[PDB]
Amino acid sequence: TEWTVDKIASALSVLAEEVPQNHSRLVNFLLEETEKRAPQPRHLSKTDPFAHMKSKAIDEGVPTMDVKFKQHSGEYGKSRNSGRRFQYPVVCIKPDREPVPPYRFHHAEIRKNILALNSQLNFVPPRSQKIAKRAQAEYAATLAPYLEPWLRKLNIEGCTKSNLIRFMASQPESDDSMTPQQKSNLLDTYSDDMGSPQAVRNASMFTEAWDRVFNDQSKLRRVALRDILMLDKNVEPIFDNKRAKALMQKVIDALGSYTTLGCLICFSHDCEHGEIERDNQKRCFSLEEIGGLMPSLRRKWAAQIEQRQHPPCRNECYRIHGPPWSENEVGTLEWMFATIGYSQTLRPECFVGAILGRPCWDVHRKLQELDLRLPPVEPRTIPKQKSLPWYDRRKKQLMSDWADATITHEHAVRELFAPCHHDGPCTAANGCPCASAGTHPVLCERFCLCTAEECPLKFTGCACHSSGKTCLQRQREGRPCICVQLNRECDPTLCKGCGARERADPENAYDEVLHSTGCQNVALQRGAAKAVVLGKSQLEACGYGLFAAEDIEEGEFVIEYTGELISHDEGVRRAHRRGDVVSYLFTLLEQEGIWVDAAIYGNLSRYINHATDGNIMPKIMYVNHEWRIKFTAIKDIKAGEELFFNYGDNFPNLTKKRPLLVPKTTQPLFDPLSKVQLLPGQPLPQHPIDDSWLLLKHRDNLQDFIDLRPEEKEFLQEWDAFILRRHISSEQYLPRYFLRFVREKADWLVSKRSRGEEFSKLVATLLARRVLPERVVIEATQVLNDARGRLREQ
Amino acid sequence: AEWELPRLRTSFIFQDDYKSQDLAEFFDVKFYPYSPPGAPPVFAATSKKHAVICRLTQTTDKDANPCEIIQLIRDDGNEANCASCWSKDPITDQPLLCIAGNEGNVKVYNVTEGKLYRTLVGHGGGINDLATSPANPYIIASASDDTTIRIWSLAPEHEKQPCVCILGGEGHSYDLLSVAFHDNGRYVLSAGHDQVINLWALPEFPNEHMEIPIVIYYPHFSSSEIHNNLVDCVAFYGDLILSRACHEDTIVLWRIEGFSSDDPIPGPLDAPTPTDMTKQTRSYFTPSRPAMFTRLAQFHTPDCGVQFFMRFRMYHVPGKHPILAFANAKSKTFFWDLARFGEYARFMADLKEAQQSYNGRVVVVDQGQGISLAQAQQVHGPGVGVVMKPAWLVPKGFSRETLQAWADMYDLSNPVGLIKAHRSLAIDGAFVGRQVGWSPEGEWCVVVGNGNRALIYQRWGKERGLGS
Ligand SMILES: [Zn+2]
Ligand SMILES: [Zn+2]
Ligand SMILES: [Zn+2]
Ligand SMILES: [Zn+2]
Ligand SMILES: [Zn+2]
Ligand SMILES: [Zn+2]
Ligand SMILES: [Zn+2]
Ligand SMILES: [Zn+2]
Repeated sequence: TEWTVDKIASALSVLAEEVPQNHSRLVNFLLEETEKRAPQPRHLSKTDPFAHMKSKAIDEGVPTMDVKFKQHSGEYGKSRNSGRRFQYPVVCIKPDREPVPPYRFHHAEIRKNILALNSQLNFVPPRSQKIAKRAQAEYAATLAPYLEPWLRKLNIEGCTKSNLIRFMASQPESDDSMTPQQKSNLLDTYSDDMGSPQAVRNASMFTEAWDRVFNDQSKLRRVALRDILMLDKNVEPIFDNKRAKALMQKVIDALGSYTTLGCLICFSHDCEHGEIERDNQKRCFSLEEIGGLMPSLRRKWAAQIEQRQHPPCRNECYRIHGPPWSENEVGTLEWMFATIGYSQTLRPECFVGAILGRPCWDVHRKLQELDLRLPPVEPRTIPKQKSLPWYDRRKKQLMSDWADATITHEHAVRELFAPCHHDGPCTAANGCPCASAGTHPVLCERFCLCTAEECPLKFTGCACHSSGKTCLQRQREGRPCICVQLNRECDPTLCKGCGARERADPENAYDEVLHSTGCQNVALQRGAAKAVVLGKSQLEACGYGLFAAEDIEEGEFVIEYTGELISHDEGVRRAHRRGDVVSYLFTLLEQEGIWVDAAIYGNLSRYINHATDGNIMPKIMYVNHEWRIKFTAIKDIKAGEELFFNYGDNFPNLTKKRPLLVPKTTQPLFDPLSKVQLLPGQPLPQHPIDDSWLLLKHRDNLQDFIDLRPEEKEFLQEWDAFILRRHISSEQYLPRYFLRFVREKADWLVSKRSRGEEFSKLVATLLARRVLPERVVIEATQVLNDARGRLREQ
Repeated sequence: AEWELPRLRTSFIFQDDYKSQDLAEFFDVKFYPYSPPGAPPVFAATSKKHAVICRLTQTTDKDANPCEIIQLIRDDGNEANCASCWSKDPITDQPLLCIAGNEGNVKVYNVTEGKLYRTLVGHGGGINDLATSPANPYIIASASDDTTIRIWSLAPEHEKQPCVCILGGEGHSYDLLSVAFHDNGRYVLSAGHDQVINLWALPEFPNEHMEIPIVIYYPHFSSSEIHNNLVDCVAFYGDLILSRACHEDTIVLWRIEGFSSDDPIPGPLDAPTPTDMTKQTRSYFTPSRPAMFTRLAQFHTPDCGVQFFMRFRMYHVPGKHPILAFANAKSKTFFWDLARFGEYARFMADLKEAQQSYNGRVVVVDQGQGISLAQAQQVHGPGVGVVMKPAWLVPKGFSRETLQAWADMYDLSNPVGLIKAHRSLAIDGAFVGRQVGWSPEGEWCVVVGNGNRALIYQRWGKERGLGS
């Protein structure tokens, strides 16, 4: 028990001898098992199908080929002579079918643009260090399971896995390999006390002895002790960067998963919005982007108090009347209390009652006995401001030199800043990014915390109304549609006169009577494309093209250009991985650096070919705080005619800088998936969009967060799998899908305490944003109490 | 007899059919797998323009020709070919030969009657490999430059739309070179230029018309880390994996941790998804952070140079030794008998054991004579330790050189060692192997390659002493 480096190293060398011995035993075992499991040949025919066929060697007009045979014998393969040549007749067989036009990758359809992660370049159509590190990682994995049995065997004071980790953490190379907060978390699981002086000494000698025996810099297969210790399951999470993240600090901390991940646009917690950083850390487009819970909640309160002037719950309501609580149940009561706030019509008691399994008089008993205090909210004085000379937000009109004064309508030059969430007027003096972050001011949008009352930059929709068609590119009214002028589609909430509320609703997408009048500026939201069909292009040297399958009138929406949203650098990497530097990347936001890549995921628009005199025209549109690409017909187009647009500058070289029928055409047409050839007059194939692969990716993205508890992941993934399928971009439709969710998942929600708790945090966060009407919370109380009642059947 | 390895018996050169006067090659050879047990073995060799169909018959005359060409088919189209597999007519049970090439179509030939059965159309680029499911002879997989695998059914219910499955998504990003089925017909391996080996789990396919193929977006195991170069040949060996890459001069034996074909087949929504783009290995199967695969052994195949599209073949049938064969880019054919590894290990253990319990006083006697572990113990009695050595363990007390030669061929203790071939046969002239095939009873092994050359190896022969 008087150890030296020499003695430990000699002992490790002897223990190491079992590694090749175990390996030889393992491989021989696996080989013997596999030999025993050889398969019997299957599907054998009863008779020899070749038995009747004789040699075709020739003993007129038939093609003929030579074969020279040689015979060999012995151990050396010596030929018995120089060979005998024979002639054979040839059976010539033609194929009956041409190949389909060429393509790369399996092309799959997406309903909306999806957000790509940055990829690595591991292959192109320092190497020496990739090779060496792979070899070392394999050896490290081989040695890792031996460390603890060897340490038990050596039984050296202070030479335990935990103490070798503490020693590793204390050494200088941990500065060359770790960070502040990582040390912090290491020395909370481990601390830096390593025991007696002899223990500290032995741990140092063991580490040195290991690196001498196993980390010789002469070998390709070398592993430092540190390499094995970083594999430890309590160590590796600390070097894992997949991290999601009085009275009010408790509520803020409780709702943090929801304020951080919850998308402001589509209400999912893993979705296609937000920004991907270069290391694929994601900034979600969430409440945290606009100040977290408090600036939005404070405004809710202020507006709640600035209103100065139904049936009781069926859970023994405190409005008629009026078992120890856990702190979870108290916490639940708090955040519901704080986010319901100074409500006239909605009260925490009943909803908290349905969330927990408790009667409505109970949580009032607990509520009164706890007496929770809402911070005081000052009256928010709005300091009056001049209207702008180029935009009148009450007549909903642009005037004067608006095209020179703002870049609101100029998407190619826009940069994406967080919607403004400062406390004052939206001016350069206050650092409002909408007024001042860009070369010109842009309008404040629906996620800016300012109101239309206060802010003269605040977009308020268009004023169009007509019993006929309106919100048109060339308006007959004599007052133009401001939305069209701003290159944006109408907002289902703000554009109240034109019927966008109904026409931007995908559930009415095929109500042709509805869409024959009113707003004609929601085509991307409507989500209905003209009938089109894939085929072989008429242009020689093109492969595929896209063909109209129905008549299209000039000015009609045709299709959206969908694909993966990528950065400039990702576009360059992809072009190099694909061999090109044939790579078509549609510029979505030039200045911001966002391209749409349809090489793999997109829709049939990816096949539309280039022509100088096209019959359709792309346009980038602002759509509820997404930017999207629509195509519009610029000529009348007949069924069967090929579509074309002028590629213009849309695809930069990034490194160098009335049933639906198959139409009659001369060109062959194809089912996009089976590639079967379509015949004229057959029903046109329209396959529903297969999205389960994409839902799985979003589920797994949440599952990978290290700082989410299993109870949170479970609920977040249930809500996301539901809400992602509705492709929401307007809060106008959230209450409907919220209520459908509560009804379909009622039984599930009340079956398990954490599900109701997490659901209440969602509800609380959406209440705090005033995006969820109070009436749906009331109704949700009924649904949950109903289901809890129906569950009392044990 | 069970320890015999092949020797060269017949070779032929087929007339150059890509004329340039000899840059034609045989790219594939496949023995017909559905004949009654014992029937004369038949193989097809596929050149760029022809399918050469031969029957092999064993002969007592050493000067006779065991190889007769019974069918010779020319692809009378513009496609040049490099891949083949066998199937059967689902109505008539006649052999069907599938052939595919640089236009992206599979041609299915009725070989006995010499006509086209049908064409399988749909790939977006050249096809580099074909494999038939061992569980269903009407199911075939094709691997393409378009980076996808397509699964086809020749069953009559699928006649109008015969693509039942597409393996797509982002698992592969460049031309595919190799596709292989597990014996259970439900797991598929794919690999190619992107250096990724993917293992996919196929659903069950309805026995009715499928208007669209099922699309699979995610492999259940994916790794670019077993090799450091393009991968041009993969196969299952039981549940183990064999694979080779360009520039490495090895065939790697390895396994996926936690993978067993006795477990239930996972469904497509159990597959892992690439949530972390820095991870080059991911696995549904995974059972200190665990490795997702283990390198087990490397068979040394020297002198492949920079050549790629070179395929190996295992002979694996119940009751016979498993034999790995492969031909390199420099006129050599290699064999390993996988049963030798266990017998060597047994011998070395018996040898070491007797060295201790007899202080070094041990006698080694060859198996395969009239002598037994009994008749040899009668010659010296309990004073000596007698250890039986396999006859194929030949030297050069054993010397260090002898022990080192034996370990180079049979020692399995080092996963990054190099296992020397158990037999290495020189080929006359300059030759690059493209494919190896085995007859059903293992008595014939056919290697094909450049110069439209076929090399035909035999064991358990019937020859009886000159006949010309
Ligand atoms: Zn979103
Ligand atoms: Zn109540
Ligand atoms: Zn502002
Ligand atoms: Zn603003
Ligand atoms: Zn504002
Ligand atoms: Zn309008
Ligand atoms: Zn509008
Ligand atoms: Zn409108």
